Amino acid sequence: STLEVHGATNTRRSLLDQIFKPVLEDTTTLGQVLDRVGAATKKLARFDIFKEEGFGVFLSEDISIRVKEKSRLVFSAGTDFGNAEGSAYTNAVVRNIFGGAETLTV
Amino acid sequence: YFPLRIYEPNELPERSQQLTSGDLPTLYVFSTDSDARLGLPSFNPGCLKWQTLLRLANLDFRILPSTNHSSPTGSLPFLLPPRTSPTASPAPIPASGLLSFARDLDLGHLDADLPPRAQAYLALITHSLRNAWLCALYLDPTHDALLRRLYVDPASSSRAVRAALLHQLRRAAAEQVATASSGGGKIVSLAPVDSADGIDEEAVYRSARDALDALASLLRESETAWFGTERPGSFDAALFSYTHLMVEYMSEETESAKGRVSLGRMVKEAGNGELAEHRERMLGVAWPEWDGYRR
Amino acid sequence: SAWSHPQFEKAVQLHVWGPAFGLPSIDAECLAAIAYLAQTLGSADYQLIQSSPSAVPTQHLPTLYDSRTSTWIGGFTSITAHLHAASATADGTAYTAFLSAHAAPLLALSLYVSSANYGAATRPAYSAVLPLPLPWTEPPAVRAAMARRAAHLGLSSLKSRIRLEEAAREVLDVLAEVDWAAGGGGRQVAAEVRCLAFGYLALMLLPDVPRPWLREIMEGRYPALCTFVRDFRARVFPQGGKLLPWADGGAQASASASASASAVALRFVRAVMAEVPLVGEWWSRWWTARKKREVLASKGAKPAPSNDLLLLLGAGLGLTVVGAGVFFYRGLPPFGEAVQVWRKPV
Amino acid sequence: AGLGLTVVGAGVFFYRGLPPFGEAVQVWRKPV
Amino acid sequence: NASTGTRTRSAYNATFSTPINGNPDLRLSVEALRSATQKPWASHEEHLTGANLRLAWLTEKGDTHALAYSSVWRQLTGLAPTASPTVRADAGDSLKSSLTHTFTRDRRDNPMLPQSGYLFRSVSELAGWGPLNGDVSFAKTEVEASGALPVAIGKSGVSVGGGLRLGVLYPLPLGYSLTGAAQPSRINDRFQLGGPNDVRGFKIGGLGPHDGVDAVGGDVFAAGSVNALLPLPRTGPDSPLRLQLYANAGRLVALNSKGTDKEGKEGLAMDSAAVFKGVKSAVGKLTNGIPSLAAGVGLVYAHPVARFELNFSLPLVLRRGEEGRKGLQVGVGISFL
Repeated sequence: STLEVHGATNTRRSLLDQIFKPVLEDTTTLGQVLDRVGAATKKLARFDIFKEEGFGVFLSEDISIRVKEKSRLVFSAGTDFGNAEGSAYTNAVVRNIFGGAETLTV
Repeated sequence: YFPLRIYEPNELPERSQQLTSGDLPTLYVFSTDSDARLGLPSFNPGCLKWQTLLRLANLDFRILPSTNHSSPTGSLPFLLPPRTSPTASPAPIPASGLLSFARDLDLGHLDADLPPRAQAYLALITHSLRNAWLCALYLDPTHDALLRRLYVDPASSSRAVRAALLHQLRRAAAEQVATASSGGGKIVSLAPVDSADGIDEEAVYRSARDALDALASLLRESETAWFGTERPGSFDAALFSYTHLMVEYMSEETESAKGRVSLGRMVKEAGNGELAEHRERMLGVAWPEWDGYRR
Repeated sequence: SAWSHPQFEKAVQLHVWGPAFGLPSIDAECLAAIAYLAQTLGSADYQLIQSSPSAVPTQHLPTLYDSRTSTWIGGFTSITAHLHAASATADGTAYTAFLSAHAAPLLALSLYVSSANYGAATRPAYSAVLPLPLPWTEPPAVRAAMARRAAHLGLSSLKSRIRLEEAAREVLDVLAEVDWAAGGGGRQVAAEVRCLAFGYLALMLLPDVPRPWLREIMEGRYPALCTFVRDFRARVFPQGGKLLPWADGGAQASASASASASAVALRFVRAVMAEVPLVGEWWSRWWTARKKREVLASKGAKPAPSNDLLLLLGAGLGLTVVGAGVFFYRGLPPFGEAVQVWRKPV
Repeated sequence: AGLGLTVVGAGVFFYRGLPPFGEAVQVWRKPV
Repeated sequence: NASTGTRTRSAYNATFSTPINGNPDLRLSVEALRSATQKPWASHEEHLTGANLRLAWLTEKGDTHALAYSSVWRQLTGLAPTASPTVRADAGDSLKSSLTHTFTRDRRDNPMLPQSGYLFRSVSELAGWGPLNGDVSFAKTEVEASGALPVAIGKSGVSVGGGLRLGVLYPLPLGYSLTGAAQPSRINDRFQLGGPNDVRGFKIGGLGPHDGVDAVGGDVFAAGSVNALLPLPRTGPDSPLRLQLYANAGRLVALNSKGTDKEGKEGLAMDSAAVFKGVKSAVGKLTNGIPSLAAGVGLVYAHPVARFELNFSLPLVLRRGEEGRKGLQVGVGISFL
């Protein structure tokens, strides 16, 4: 019927559009509807936009997906184990710039 | 059970005895000490409307200057009932409850659902004339002395604070004229147009002139000296609260060297002068014993 | 000096937004201006350049440009002031002032405040009429403005639907008795006000609006306004409004004279500069002052020469902040030595 | 000046960013 | 930039300080503060955005001095609830250019748990008068004494305590005179008395003239205390945790005129004789009648940088509407009475 995506505050409309517009092309065969919603919300997780803790999906009457953005700036010191005894780094990430993009700095 | 003695409470200080003593309910308006003692009309239209309404309701009250921070709401014109015990007082009455507190004969003509046409004419008062007044006062270099000696001078008596008070007053008035699409509708970054650079003033002045002409033409068809009825109501008070102050504080005879005939002369000459006759007939129903108006 | 009136010395081209809803434009001020010009002049007098607030010196979109005197005129009321029993004009002014406020906050409740309608219907329609990097700067500014305007209604992105119905009815009951389009009925007003009424009502009831409460109210309780809007649109804008004399090749071909990559980069860079906190605040003030002086000069008056105190103040704040930061982080070369030797004199 | 302005501009553009690109609620519905 | 979970919302001071004449004790300071606190005992807020210039000179005997010149703004802009006609009358805008001098003579063996010491501290302040312009004009004085004394049983700490605090607020004219029309105090400058620090067993603002649920201050005040500070029972001179057994007191009067009916009009202008009679009568009222009382047992924990009490007190004598407290009297801070 009608589906919504609550919490995707900084995600572009055309990206979620490319994902969730074919989901409405399933025109009660509830099984296939659930398979398509599952496939869509799974493909939505193969990006790195938002976390995996709260991928809620509510059915009523129709559909309502809840998501929570991950972050916009990440910093770290850490210590890498890339075949060496030890490496101190400063990894500064920008999780999302316009759509699903990124920008690191190590 | 636990306390042993009680001792006749602690007798509030001197300021809380010379100011909040009261005998009558007191209305806190933007006024001056020399005028508050005589009950003369305030110099702010948002408070003069309610002062006029309360005077028409035959309520016996007192007028004390205040400063917009001591209000149960944001804006000023609130009321405080008289003190019943020397250490406790009733709650304040905001601007919305003044007429509900006012209750002699019929307090029904002072609050009434206006006809649908009158709700269209009221926007002329609440937006057109209001933005005209705000632009002409807070953003006109001619009236710097008025703005200072009215709103800023009696506030702090310190130059480095009067400066900030003037700046915030001017910015807050610019943020309001730059919203009404009569004169300002400009779009800049995600922040309001808080300056006289986006409040283009010829449009505001022309809107005010047209509004005054329209209001005069509305008053002409009444046949009973008010806006359709027998005694002045909320519409008459709402229009008075602007026309009286425009005639008083903005009737500077300097016009020919600049053009743009001031607001007071526009009010005086609008139509056949029905607005001046109206404001002089209201001064004589609410203030029947006050002389010395018209500058 | 930025907070006072300015000091003075001792073939039209309408700029509008893009169609974006099945109507000649959006932003019912622009749509009313288009409907006014289309009924008054004739197809051989105006040009209807598609624009945006960054491409005009007035920074206000219903902007006309007279070509004989080269004067810029912004806003619908100023435009109709240009290009031009008493109860008729009285009611015209009354209803114009009642539409410009109490109807613009109602149209901005749908399409701008409800995040279900902004993004699904409005934001794409703004992005479809702007050069590519601009949909990231201007649509959010327009939404912020139309959300600040729709305040004082006590409503937000929030059974809490009887209140929206009451807020809409308190306006539509005032508009309902005007007899907006007929030769007989209630209170005839004027043409210039009927066009503004059409602008606002047509932008109210026509769009798609996933949550169309306003369209429901208007079609359920006020059939006179729906009929007026439908007939006015069919009479003035037949076939979507493609017969209106836009620039050379229609709507999208109008944003070509002032949409080179250079000008668009300038617009984007200014709109993003106006967002750095302090430098951006003062830059916006200086730029608006400059543009107002430009519009005034084009009008025919002689403004005060210039006062760069605003840009000087913004640059001073920025340079002082960065200078203090650097001077207190890096500092000055050391004031002492590793070894310092004293010895008694003889 | 280009080095300085570009450094500070990239820093600000990547720290504060641009106004959000999406909404709290986004609604799809099938056409008929 | 210090916020606070309850009262304070902001802070920014920047405190630039240098030694003077190559002397490490004599310092100089130039601070620029901008804070916005909250005063729920008298329901408002206060916005200070001034700057002061201080000259602290620590003396070789262990004493300390200070001389500061402060200029603030002091806006009162938080009257959201039903508060009082008083807190509305002092609606808020001021300057208070002032000049203050503190004098600390510390001799206590432990700053957070005195046992065998002594302490005298005096603060005086002269706000706008003569060269000091501004809106307020007063000469506020505050004196503090202390004490601590063990008597008998190594060193088992009995440490009979002590305490005393006075204060006076005297409104002066506004220029180069000791005689003239002086305006009465505001809610900004008057004293507060009571709470987990000043007088235990009372609400954070109590013991004063009250305009309802709202604690308006007073001019002339006087406090006191007695302690026992017994050690942990049967255990000896152990860790900072000690027992406490205290009495208390408290008085906070406000200055009325009530003696000269010649004024009449212009109530906010008292001539010098009227102010003198008012302060005399205020002190006289502070004399007669048993002031106030409290008593309880506490759990003092002398942390190195603080003090923690967790008391339990029961108010014995009050005035009408002084908002005493009886439940568990949590206390924490640096200066306790």
